[PDB]
Amino acid sequence: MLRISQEALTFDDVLLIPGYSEVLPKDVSLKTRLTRGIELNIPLVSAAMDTVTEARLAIAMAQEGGIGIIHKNMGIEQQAAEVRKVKKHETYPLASKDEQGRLRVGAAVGTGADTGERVAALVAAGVDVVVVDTAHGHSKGVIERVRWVKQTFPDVQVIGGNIATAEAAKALAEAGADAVKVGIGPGSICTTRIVAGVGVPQISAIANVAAALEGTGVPLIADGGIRFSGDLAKAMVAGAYCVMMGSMFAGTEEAPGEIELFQGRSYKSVPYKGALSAIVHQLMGGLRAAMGYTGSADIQQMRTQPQFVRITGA
Amino acid sequence: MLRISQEALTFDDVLLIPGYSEVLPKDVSLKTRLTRGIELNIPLVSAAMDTVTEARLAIAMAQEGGIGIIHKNMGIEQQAAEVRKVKKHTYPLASKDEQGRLRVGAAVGTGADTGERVAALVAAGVDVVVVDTAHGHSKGVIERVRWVKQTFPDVQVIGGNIATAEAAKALAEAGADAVKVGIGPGSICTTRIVAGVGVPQISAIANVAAALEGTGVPLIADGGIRFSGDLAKAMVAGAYCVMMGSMFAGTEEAPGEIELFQGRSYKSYRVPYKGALSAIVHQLMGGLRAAMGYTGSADIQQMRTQPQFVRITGAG
Amino acid sequence: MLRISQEALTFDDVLLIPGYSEVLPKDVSLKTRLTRGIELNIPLVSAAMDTVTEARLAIAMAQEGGIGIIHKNMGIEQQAAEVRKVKKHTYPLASKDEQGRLRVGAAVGTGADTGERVAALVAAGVDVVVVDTAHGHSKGVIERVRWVKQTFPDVQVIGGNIATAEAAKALAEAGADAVKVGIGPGSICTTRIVAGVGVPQISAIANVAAALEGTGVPLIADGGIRFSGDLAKAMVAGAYCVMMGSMFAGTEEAPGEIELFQGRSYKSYVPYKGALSAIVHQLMGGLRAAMGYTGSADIQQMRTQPQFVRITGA
Amino acid sequence: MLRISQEALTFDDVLLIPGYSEVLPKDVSLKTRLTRGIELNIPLVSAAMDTVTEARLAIAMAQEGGIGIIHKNMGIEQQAAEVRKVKKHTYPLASKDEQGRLRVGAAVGTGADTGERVAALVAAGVDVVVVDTAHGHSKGVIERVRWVKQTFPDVQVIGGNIATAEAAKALAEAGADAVKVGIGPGSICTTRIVAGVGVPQISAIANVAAALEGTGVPLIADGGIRFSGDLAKAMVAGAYCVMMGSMFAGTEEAPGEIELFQGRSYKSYVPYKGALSAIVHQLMGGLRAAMGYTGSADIQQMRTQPQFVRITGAG
Repeated sequence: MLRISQEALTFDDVLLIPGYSEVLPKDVSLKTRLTRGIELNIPLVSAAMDTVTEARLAIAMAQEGGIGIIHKNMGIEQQAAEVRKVKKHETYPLASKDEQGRLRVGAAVGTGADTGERVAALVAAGVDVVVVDTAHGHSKGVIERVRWVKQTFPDVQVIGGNIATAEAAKALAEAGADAVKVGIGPGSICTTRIVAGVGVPQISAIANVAAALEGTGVPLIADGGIRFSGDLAKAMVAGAYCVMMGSMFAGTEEAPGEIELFQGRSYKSVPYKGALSAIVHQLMGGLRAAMGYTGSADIQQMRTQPQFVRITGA
Repeated sequence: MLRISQEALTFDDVLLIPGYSEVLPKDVSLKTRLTRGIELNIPLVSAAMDTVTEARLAIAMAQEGGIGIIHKNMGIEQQAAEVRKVKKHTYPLASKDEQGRLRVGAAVGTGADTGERVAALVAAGVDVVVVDTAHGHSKGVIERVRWVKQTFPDVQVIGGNIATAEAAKALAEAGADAVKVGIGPGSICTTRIVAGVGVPQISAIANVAAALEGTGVPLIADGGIRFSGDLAKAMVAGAYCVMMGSMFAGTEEAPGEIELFQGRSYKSYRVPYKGALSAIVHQLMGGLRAAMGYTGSADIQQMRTQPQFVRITGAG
Repeated sequence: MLRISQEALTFDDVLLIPGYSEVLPKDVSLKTRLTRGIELNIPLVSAAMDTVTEARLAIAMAQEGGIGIIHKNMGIEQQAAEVRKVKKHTYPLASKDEQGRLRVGAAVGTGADTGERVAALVAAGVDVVVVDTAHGHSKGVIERVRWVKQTFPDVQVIGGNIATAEAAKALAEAGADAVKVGIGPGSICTTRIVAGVGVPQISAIANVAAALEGTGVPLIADGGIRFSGDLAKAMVAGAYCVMMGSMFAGTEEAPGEIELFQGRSYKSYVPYKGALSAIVHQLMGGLRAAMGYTGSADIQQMRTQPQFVRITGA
Repeated sequence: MLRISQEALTFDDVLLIPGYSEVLPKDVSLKTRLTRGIELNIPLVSAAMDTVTEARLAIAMAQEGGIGIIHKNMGIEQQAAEVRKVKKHTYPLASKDEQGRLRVGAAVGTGADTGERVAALVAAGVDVVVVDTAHGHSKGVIERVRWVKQTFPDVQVIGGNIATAEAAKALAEAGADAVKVGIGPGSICTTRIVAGVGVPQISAIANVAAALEGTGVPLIADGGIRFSGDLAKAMVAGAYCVMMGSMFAGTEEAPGEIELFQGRSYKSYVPYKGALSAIVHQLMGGLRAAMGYTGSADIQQMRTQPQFVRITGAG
């Protein structure tokens, strides 16, 4: 009577099958949704990590057609100030903008004592989306905080996470979440897996959440386990609306830290990776190629039509 | 055709699925049972190995809220003397008997002088006798367990090692107050290489747990635990507690004396020096509490019976 | 739910089961077809790669009883001139047309000047035109295959690359005289890492073979072949023949000139591998041994009768 | 339509499950059969390889209670002379014929002079002729087995190598007194790499054992055995005994002479491995331990009663 719910698959267990194709990679549409109310021109979000997203990188992400979530490892007023820098910034045709033409930005909040105050300062600063973001989103604290943000600040979008199950997705949707963020123990050597023994392989987690939210209009953001552009394509076909990147964007020019030379190589103080735009271009190129192979003219087709093969270790 | 009973899974084949949670890691209850009659405040037991448990480490384990099993690689009177040091020795979780003395166990085999060893250990005040061999599903172990229960009814008796439902029932029938689970648990064990014998530990624990459900007989998971994550998995598979061996070897409290070699610290009697036992216990507990937080388990009973696993591939 | 088409197997997932045998390896027949109209005495084709097939290696492949496909990384007139060298050039197995000239093929893409390239190749006497791209299940390739068949009915045309039953039928319906099978066939392929796309080659071959059964259209297995054992497995999975690339690069006949570097021999424009005939002899030896083990007297039996066991990682 | 017959398992895919035990490892019986007519006191046979079995090692194997198969990479008279040395040669388990002489086998192929070789070996007193090729499920091996059985009805004959139920039945039908199982049994073997051919050895043994059940024809597991644990697994899958090759190469008794090279010992014509008896003792110890764990009092019980679990890579 070992209680095994299912066999769960990760990115390396699957490959996308080619299908009949008419639309070239350069001509497919990458338009998607972050939340019920926020559209993005490319399906990429930068993580709320202190080595990844502050105002500078959030601006660059919005300009590329994605969005940045400003991290919460700073004071309330400091975080609000970062949001303000993004909202007040003055050739980028794909730029993610609100109704006033200002760049979009998100900000992360936890569930600790001063969260209510943090949310109010972020909303007053013009934040587009508040991400109620903890290790365990299927919990009383996160569900209640999501509900509170939705009831107190009905004009801001709210994202809840992190989750990995159909049941958690429904609980957050029911609490009023405008999107959910998917990813608990998504990588092989994650702390969560080693220390706690907890996780769900990310391809199955995405598919389980996608099936649970089908017909609700609530997007899901895949957060974790993405190493190559090929994994971005697989995440979308599994049902993600977009994908959150973390350490992949750390060390870029726009990310926090200053450049440092050490033993004939460049680092930030993590290798120095140059302009964010070059990494985004490569990730997009790979997604466009995959859409070319699967014959998917747009994101809606990519999420719903192509098939996987499951493969062995060999 | 080929007689395959089942596919058997080990710790790395599975992960725990998060569930709805209301209780914080710091507030979950870790209380459990070692045996029908012995409660522990944390689910950890130190192994009866000569590099792990003598009086000193057994005292520290009892103080932490677990228990130590004193090894039998010593004379009868020496082993009895080790038990006495524990029984005659602030720590609010301390494992104590009805007289307020620290709890301790002691291992015995099935060889010629076992009866005499058991009598000296019982006279020394031992709380539990572990009838401990490579193969507990055998006439010798089953008979010795029965003998200890009948001769010394005030002492708790643990039988092992086993890996099957049928072995668990035979030991429960013989009067065992708990069973110890682990035969060829883990990849490069001698038992697997030399004899070709073993059962992956997650399946072994689940098979024994299902066999003993409703009997009140605890099962102790012994072997294959490398990280705190494995401790959580062992509990959800059905273990009541977990026995650690080489993980505690090299701690200050373990046998051996500290030795410096090429700028590093070791214990000497090969093993790295690991500092205070309390730091390792704190890490292991932290991990279990985090897992109970993720699965939404408020106590050990919920952790053992409610959460689910997902099975993963090599790529995971 | 997660849209999985199947579990797909590669060469290392399977082994051939021995069967009752009466015919010695040296006596089995290796005769097969490249296309509806072209027979080969051995089931080997050299890839249209610039480090593999120009006139010199194409001549040697034909002489061995196989065929070479001249690469297209050169001007139209240059490629035509390479075909002419082959057509105008003791070898009892030699692959020859009705006029007694050595057979040769030539690759073309789907870009602006393909029509002009095809016409020059056909005028040069090419036996088969390979319409060869990363994604054969596409409007561009299907239309180009149809165009070659309609405009030049007397030349054989091969379409590819494909990995599915549906793609095989689309190319057969467009008039292809054979199809070429292989998309993301190897472990560390760019297609898999960058795009997340591929089908393990044993399953791709079987799926295409089953789709084309009774049509008279051959399939050529292209990719993932490292040892002679893989050649035998490809044939039992349903391939009519197998295309080799980098395995033939560095042979005396392949492009490049020999170069000495740090006490070893290389080719330059890759280890020096000696005469093509020695590699062909090894590959054939292995296929003959496999036919001996399976009891297959000829290629038709090898493709249809023997069985595999599936094996684990261990 | 990929023609997959089954998933096939090797030694590392499985482990033996402990069962109720009453008999100690030192007290279990290891007696088994090589063929319909030849009993052995331990289930071990040395392979017909030129780095493994000539007269010297064959004598040592018989003395241990097993048997050696003398290799055929030598002239007919030379092979006959090796058999004679064994037949004309403190060891209570020794494998002996009715005349009290040590048992020995000898390998033959299917080439031009096989009939003459078999006759010389039989006249030299060989106990069993092993008709031994890469592919036993073939016209040549089946016919040769039948010929040996018809021409020399008083000698035992073994046919191989095979890996399927159907091949086992064809050899049993031809009159084989035992079959030898193993085609592409190891991971990096030539047959797999060059030809793409093989059957993982645990499945091959079980498939052959099921096909021969009730015929009285033994099966010998040949290949893929690296540890004593694999010997136990081979028996529980249905083998009657196990043939060892390179594991015995480099022993004192095996062919070659000892050579010192860079402070280590090798044999020269491979590490030097000391006395054969030490390796046999270790292999037997492991089998006895496994019989202790499974509760099997003898070989018949070990082959028919214990169960496996199947395990993953992580296990």
